[PDB]
Amino acid sequence: RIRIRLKAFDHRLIDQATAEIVETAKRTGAQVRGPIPLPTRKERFTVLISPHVNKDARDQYEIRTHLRLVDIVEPTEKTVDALMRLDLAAGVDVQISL
Amino acid sequence: KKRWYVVQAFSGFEGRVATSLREHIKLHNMEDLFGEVMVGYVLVQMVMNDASWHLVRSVPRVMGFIGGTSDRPAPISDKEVDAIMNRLQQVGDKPRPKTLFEPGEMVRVNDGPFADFNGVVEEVDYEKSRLKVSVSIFGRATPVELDFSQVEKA
Amino acid sequence: VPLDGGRFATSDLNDLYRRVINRNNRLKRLLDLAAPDIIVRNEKRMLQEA
Amino acid sequence: ERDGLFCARIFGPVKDYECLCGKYKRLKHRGVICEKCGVEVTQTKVRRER
DNA sequence: CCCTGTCTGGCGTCCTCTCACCCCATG
DNA sequence: CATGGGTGCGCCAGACAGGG
Repeated sequence: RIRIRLKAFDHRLIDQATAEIVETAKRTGAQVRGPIPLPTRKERFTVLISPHVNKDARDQYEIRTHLRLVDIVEPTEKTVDALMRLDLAAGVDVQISL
Repeated sequence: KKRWYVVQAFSGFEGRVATSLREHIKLHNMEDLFGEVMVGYVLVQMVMNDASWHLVRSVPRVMGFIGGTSDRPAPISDKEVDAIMNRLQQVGDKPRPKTLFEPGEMVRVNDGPFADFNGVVEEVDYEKSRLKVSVSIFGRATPVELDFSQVEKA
Repeated sequence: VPLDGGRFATSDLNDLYRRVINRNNRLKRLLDLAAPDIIVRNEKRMLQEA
Repeated sequence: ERDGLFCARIFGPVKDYECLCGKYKRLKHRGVICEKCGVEVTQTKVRRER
């Protein structure tokens, strides 16, 4: 009933953090849809490295941001507070749309 | 000419009082002395003879008329009778939850688990009657949808 | 507090306060959409007696 | 009741230092209004004087 | 106004020990 | 399931009429 869309840069972190966000829900709400991954946005910035001439030495960079969905089933007040108010993992965005 | 009067019944048996009143009229056949019966108070179109007064108070589960005195009870001092019907109909049709959370306006939450929290309405939906406002939970503004009445304009 | 069975044996003051609040809510409703004088005189009189 | 003869915000929490249900189940923040429901955060005899 | 009759209120011992039973009713 | 509305006590005493 409530879309839980959460974003973070590390994949071993965003996917660790999705294990407890349903463990704090299935303990009380006892019904979640399931962990849905989403296609990651890879932003590339390839740019020069020398402070002058030699525009042939560049270094390819990439910042990968990931997205996960769990889309919890039950809108019972107990479950609502156990997710909305209880947000964990600093450095991990989580945004909810009921 | 038949003027209106107010009858008090045992509150809860009011439809049965109205039916028994119509039946007592058609028993004691004073048909020219009663016009209607409107529905804890029962409105009666009536005239005032002491016979019809004893008739209405001999109807069962009826306490008595409500007026200035019990000798000559009082017709209808309309002060807000029309206002009653008007406001009842208006509310029944629809309420008046003025879109409190407007696009780009801070709001206040007093309902659900987000009660006692403030936030801003990033998006508004007048068609869906829902305001998109996020409430700083553990610092993280938790974008949640609240109704106009569920939140107050800040 | 309830009794052995479980039904709550309620005090008399809760009946008195609950009556006064029921009548006061009815009288406020008889101030918004409201109703004629005889109605609000009986309503305020029932509140006075309550 | 939410706001009845036996309220939470108007008087106090039934349980000692417990706000209401899921809020404050230890001894650190005695006073915060439970985000879920309007309620005071005090002892058990606080309602007897209020 | 000065006495006379009426009308309502206020009150009547202290400790204990069991028992029984606490709002229908219903569209 | 919500809510909604008897007729056996007797004295004292002072306030309220009621004559007087």
